[PDB]
Amino acid sequence: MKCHRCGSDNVRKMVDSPVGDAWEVYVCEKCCYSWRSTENPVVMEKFKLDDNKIANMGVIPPIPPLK
Amino acid sequence: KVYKDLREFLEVLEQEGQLIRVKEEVNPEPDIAAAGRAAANLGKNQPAVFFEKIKGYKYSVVTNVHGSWQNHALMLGLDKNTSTKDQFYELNRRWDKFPVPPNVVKREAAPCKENVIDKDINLFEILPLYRINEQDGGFYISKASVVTADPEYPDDFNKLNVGTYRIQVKDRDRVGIQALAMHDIAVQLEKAEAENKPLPIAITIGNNPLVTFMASTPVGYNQNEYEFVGALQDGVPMDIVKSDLYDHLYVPAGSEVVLEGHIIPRVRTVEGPFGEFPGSYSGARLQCEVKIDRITHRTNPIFENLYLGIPWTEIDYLMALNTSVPLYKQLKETMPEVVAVNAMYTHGIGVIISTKVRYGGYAKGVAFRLLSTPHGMPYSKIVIVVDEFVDPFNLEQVMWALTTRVHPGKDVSIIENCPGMPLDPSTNPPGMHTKMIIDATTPVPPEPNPRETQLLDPPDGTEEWEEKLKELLKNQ
Amino acid sequence: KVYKDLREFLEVLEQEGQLIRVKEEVNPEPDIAAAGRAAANLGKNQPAVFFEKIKGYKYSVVTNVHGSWQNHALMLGLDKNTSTKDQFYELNRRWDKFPVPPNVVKREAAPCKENVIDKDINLFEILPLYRINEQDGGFYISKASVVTADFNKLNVGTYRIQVKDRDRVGIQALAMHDIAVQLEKAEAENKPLPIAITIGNNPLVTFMASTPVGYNQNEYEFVGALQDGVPMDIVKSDLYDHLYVPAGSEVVLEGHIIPRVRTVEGPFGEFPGSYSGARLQCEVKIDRITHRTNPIFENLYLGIPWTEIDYLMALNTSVPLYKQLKETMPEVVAVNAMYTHGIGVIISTKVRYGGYAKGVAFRLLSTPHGMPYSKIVIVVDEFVDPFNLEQVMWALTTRVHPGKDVSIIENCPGMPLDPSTNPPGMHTKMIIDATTPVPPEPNPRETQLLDPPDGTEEWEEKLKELLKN
Amino acid sequence: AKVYKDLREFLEVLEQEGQLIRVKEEVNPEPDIAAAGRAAANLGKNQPAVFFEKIKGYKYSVVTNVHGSWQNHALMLGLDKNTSTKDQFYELNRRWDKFPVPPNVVKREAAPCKENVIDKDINLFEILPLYRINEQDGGFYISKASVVTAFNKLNVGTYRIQVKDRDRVGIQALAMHDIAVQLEKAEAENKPLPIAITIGNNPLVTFMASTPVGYNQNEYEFVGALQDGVPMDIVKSDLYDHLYVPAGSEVVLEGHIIPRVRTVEGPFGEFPGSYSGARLQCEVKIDRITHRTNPIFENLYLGIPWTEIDYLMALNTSVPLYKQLKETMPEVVAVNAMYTHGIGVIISTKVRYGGYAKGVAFRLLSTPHGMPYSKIVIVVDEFVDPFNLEQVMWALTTRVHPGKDVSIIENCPGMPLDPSTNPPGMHTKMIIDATTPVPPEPNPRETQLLDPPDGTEEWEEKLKELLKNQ
Ligand SMILES: [Rb+]
Ligand SMILES: [Rb+]
Ligand SMILES: [Rb+]
Ligand SMILES: [Rb+]
Ligand SMILES: [Rb+]
Ligand SMILES: [Rb+]
Ligand SMILES: [Zn+2]
Repeated sequence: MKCHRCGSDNVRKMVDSPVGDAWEVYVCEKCCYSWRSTENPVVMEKFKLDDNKIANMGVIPPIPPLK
Repeated sequence: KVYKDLREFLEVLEQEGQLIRVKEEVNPEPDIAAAGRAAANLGKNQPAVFFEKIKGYKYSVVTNVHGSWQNHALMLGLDKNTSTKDQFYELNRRWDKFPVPPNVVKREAAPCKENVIDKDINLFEILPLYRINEQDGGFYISKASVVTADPEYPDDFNKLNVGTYRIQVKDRDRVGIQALAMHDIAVQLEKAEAENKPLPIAITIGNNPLVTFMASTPVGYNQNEYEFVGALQDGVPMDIVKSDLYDHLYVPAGSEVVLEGHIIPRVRTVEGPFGEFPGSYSGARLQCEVKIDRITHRTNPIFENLYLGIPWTEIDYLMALNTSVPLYKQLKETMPEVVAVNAMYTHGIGVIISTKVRYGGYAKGVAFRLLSTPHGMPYSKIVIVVDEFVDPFNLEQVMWALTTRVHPGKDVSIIENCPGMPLDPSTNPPGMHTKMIIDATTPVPPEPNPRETQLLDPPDGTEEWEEKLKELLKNQ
Repeated sequence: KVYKDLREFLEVLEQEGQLIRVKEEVNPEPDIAAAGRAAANLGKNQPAVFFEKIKGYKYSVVTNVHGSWQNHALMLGLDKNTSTKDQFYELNRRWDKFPVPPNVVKREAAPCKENVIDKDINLFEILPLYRINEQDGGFYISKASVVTADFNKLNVGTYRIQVKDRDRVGIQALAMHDIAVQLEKAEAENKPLPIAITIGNNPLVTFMASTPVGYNQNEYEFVGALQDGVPMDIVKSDLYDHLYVPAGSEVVLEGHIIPRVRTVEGPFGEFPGSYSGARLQCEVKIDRITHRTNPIFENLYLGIPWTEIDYLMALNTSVPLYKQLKETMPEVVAVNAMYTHGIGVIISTKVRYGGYAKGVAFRLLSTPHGMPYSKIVIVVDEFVDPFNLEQVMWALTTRVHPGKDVSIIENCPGMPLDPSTNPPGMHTKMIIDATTPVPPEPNPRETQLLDPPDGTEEWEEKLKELLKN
Repeated sequence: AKVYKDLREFLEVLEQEGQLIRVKEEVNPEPDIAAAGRAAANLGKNQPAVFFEKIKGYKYSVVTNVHGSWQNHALMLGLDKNTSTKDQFYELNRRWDKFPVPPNVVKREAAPCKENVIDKDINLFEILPLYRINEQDGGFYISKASVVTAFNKLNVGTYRIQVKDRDRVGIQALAMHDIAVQLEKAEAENKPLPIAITIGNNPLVTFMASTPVGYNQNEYEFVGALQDGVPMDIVKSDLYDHLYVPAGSEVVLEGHIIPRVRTVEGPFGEFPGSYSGARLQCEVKIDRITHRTNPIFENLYLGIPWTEIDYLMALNTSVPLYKQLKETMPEVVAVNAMYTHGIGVIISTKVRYGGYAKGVAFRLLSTPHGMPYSKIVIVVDEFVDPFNLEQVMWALTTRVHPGKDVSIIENCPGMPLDPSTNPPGMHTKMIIDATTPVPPEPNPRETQLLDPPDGTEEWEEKLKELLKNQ
């Protein structure tokens, strides 16, 4: 069950439905995309990510050096 | 009247006919967001929408709380049909009231301290979380009031700050946040992440509508955050209570949910995309995450969340008059002829100023002043100036003034290479503006008038007949 | 839902809370005009105001009958909270319906023929006349449907009617166009010119009388088109066999233009919001009054816009412009030409190719009405409701690069009623392209708009039904 | 009113009216035939057709510049050769909507184009004296053919044809918008798409093929309308029952677009005056050639305007624009949209009220063609002949105050074939109001024009008759 945004298999279940067995929420460990088992999300090509886009993503704000 | 929390405001809304109860159970997506969009689409008298049952969840959701001028009027304790101009004058009258220091309340007497979660923190067992827009990166908390301060100096709330920032749920006990968008936390965060220390914040959900109002206000007021809320309550202090884990952080006593946590140092993860007030999606960026160390909430809390999309939605009402009142005060300091400023359109990119024209051409001078204020300089792209008797919030009145007092050959000025804002997607070059000034005012000497007309001044007794017809209208 | 007369519309207005009854005796001035202005100043959901008692008068007055989008919606038989855009689509849908010939009813079947005043004619014993604006030259009948005329030559328009005497009124004869040749011949031969002045009407009759151009049907046939195929009842005038009036009009004034008489008429307010001048205008003698029992003087207040008169000129200006543009540009979605008889126009359209938004504006600026009238033309995208000015202002602030999206064209046709024109009667047009660029126009930064969530349309109906209960 | 049944009857009239030159001595294919076409166009006025009796290494003859003057254009319409361009415009507008004039289908035996048939060893060079039109052309080109493709859905247009083999040619498939629907299905099924390429035609046939929009009739009916009610003769093609060709065509090449075949075609000149780019385009296999005895290759030179191609696009672009303007604007007198497929337009109109001329230009700039094509729009008064560029210059120099009569509107639709567009494909429109002010526009100094002396029209007729008798 791949992540709809970046296509990674590195997906884990975030939570179960607090009431009943209605749904679950999954989350991608690579790009942090999350979705419920209810919805069938189609991610627009403009909003899809690959390792290239993630590695070249803008880091806001820059992490200062230690010490 | 004054509201101690959101529930008091919600019942006032329902009593005035500004709240709908969706009795049946709904799905998280796309029901709640589509209802928020639907309520926004009603145009006028748009109510808040209250969901009692959401599938898989145990608690409630309310949306479009601020999403109409009726709800906005009731927020300030006014009659719900109060015109936007009159709401603007009431906000301007209350803006500078001081002092009204907040009332600090014992921990037990604070309703936000009723239930405590300190282990196995799961936001989903508290908040019915859902996807606001189709292409959002995750489920978002979109109407939180986020509290920061300085640890060493409590500053007696001189350094404590409250603003609204979008909160992306990353896990059961983790959320994303836009750290650079949190001014007053920049150097506090650089120091924290340089020596690898957490930075504590408090995230309050479900508040007194004036608290969300001040939180949606970033500049323009000189009082302390909670003191400004008191100033907007016509001089009635609000109740605050110390956070459980952090001494320097104070939350409102009546919040439905309080999320106490800290920014995790040296951590950047993909946040977004999410909607922004220009009606489009932000980009996905590597932003900061917050660990949630404790949750304190009222019994059966209500997830007060906001839908935003193509304007107008609720977000526009959170930025309408709190943008316009500061600009009006800056213009008025040097131009007492200014009657009102309507800067409600895309965070003041569109501005309509009503003014008395001192002498010929004075209306463009008023625009020059706006285009030289801290906010109007880079933001304000389209500036319309109308006469003193024209309500600049009545766009039908502004249209009339445009069609009868604007000679586009001379009343319209196009000025290139001025400061701009990148969030205006039509800027070319990006971040630069070509300004447009429109002088929809009647010529006064020494400007020649091509055809002087006598306007149809309202008949005597008009104001009294307004109050008369109004009292007859509520008695139907 | 259709209405036989004004009374059927008024009772529907009261059912929807869109009518206020003033049960107490008021003074003719300034009370009635101030209530018309106050009703307009309520901004939204503005009601009609009905005065049961006016000092010195026998009968009643109603004002602001058309003075809100709620009232406009009920006039079309729609739910009162129907948006303006949907009212525009409803009007456009009915506009061309043909044939709906009117029903000529016998005289004793027409309620307007209930009472007859053939001698000692006194307008004041029928209409509670008053001064509308303080600088008016006299008391005015401001919402009358005036009939002139075979049936193809019959015309109905609304014209201001200044009361000059108990049986004499002023009229702007040149403002009536189908009478110019007939009037020159009548005054050259020193003959009267018969006209019929109707007061208190089916709201769609007044709407058609407020429409001077844009329809191909006959006057009363067009009313049948506005009623979604329901014919309206008409009846022959008492004195003039070629003049037909609505059967259920509250008051019918049968008279004639007095030949070769010019007297001081005005001043009086006009829709741009200012006083017109006093001119030597034609007078009309009233030869017969024909009225229902307990007649209702339906009159209009006008002043600084918006007032009721803006509603009588809003969508009936916009629909013909939309049809003219739609014939060659099917991408056009809606035309909002409601501002000062269409001097300000907002067009929503799909953009076929780069720059197409200005081509749409060029089309409007070359229509018979848009060419001299339309000075400010804003073009917005297909998803923007051009009747929602908040949405239009959003489009302005995010889709207008004033360095290229704003075009200023000098020495174009204008209208003298625009007081800012210099030279008078000439326009400098302003086109504003508040649309999103499409190829091959380069985009400085293309964004993805927050498309509304699935199920939004169904949730609008559900929320409305929930507010009903 | 002369109606022509083929190219020969028209070439005869041209020669009789002094509008055709015979080159009796042998010429080289290049650069003689092209240079002669360019030289004929360069003559400026009364430019004639040029007929080459002998070309080196070829058996048959070539004619060029057939449509290349207003005299030749007038004789095409059956009018006296010195009929003014304005009057030729008014005649086309009169005949444009004539309906119905259904074509007359003749039997194969009676169609001169069926005189000789070649089905095996097809060699285009044994029929057409093929030559290079311009120095950088990709090869030798058929530049004036009428291509028939398919009765209401039969279409005739002109498309450039690059000769690739003795029996193979290249064609601009996407330029034939009407074949795309069947073309995609054909290529996906590997199916030939039959076409017919006719060369050397009655001049009104080529005019209709050079007209891609603006008439409601079907192709051959429209020719009949342009012939004032005389039907034109057509004949069924030899191999394809649904394709009909003119009965009098000099040569008919029946064949098919080859599916799934894309080869480099071009460069070739285009009417803006420059070479096109060399693209991979569709190829056509010629399956049968039917031609008259002693066929005459009617080809066309194109270069820096004006050349013959400008006359094939001049008045058939103007007439539809005139009709669209006239519907709502009866004051419009004539539309001259002859310059670079209507990128430059001159309109003469009566000015109904102050500023009306700019409204007329707005209407043109919102027509389906004028909106993306027309960049420079000049409006003149009703008494100014918009086709007489001297009179237009007079209106410009005496009625244009550039501070107010000249409007420049950015970010409007444009066409990429205008190379000066920046951004490419977008236009900055220019409206020039060369009309006299009428109220309520103020006139800085009103003048009394020198209206023509009474009898001028009668004296025009008298002087022309007097000249002929000399
Ligand atoms: Rb704040
Ligand atoms: Rb002005
Ligand atoms: Rb009418
Ligand atoms: Rb634009
Ligand atoms: Rb054609
Ligand atoms: Rb001019
Ligand atoms: Zn992912």
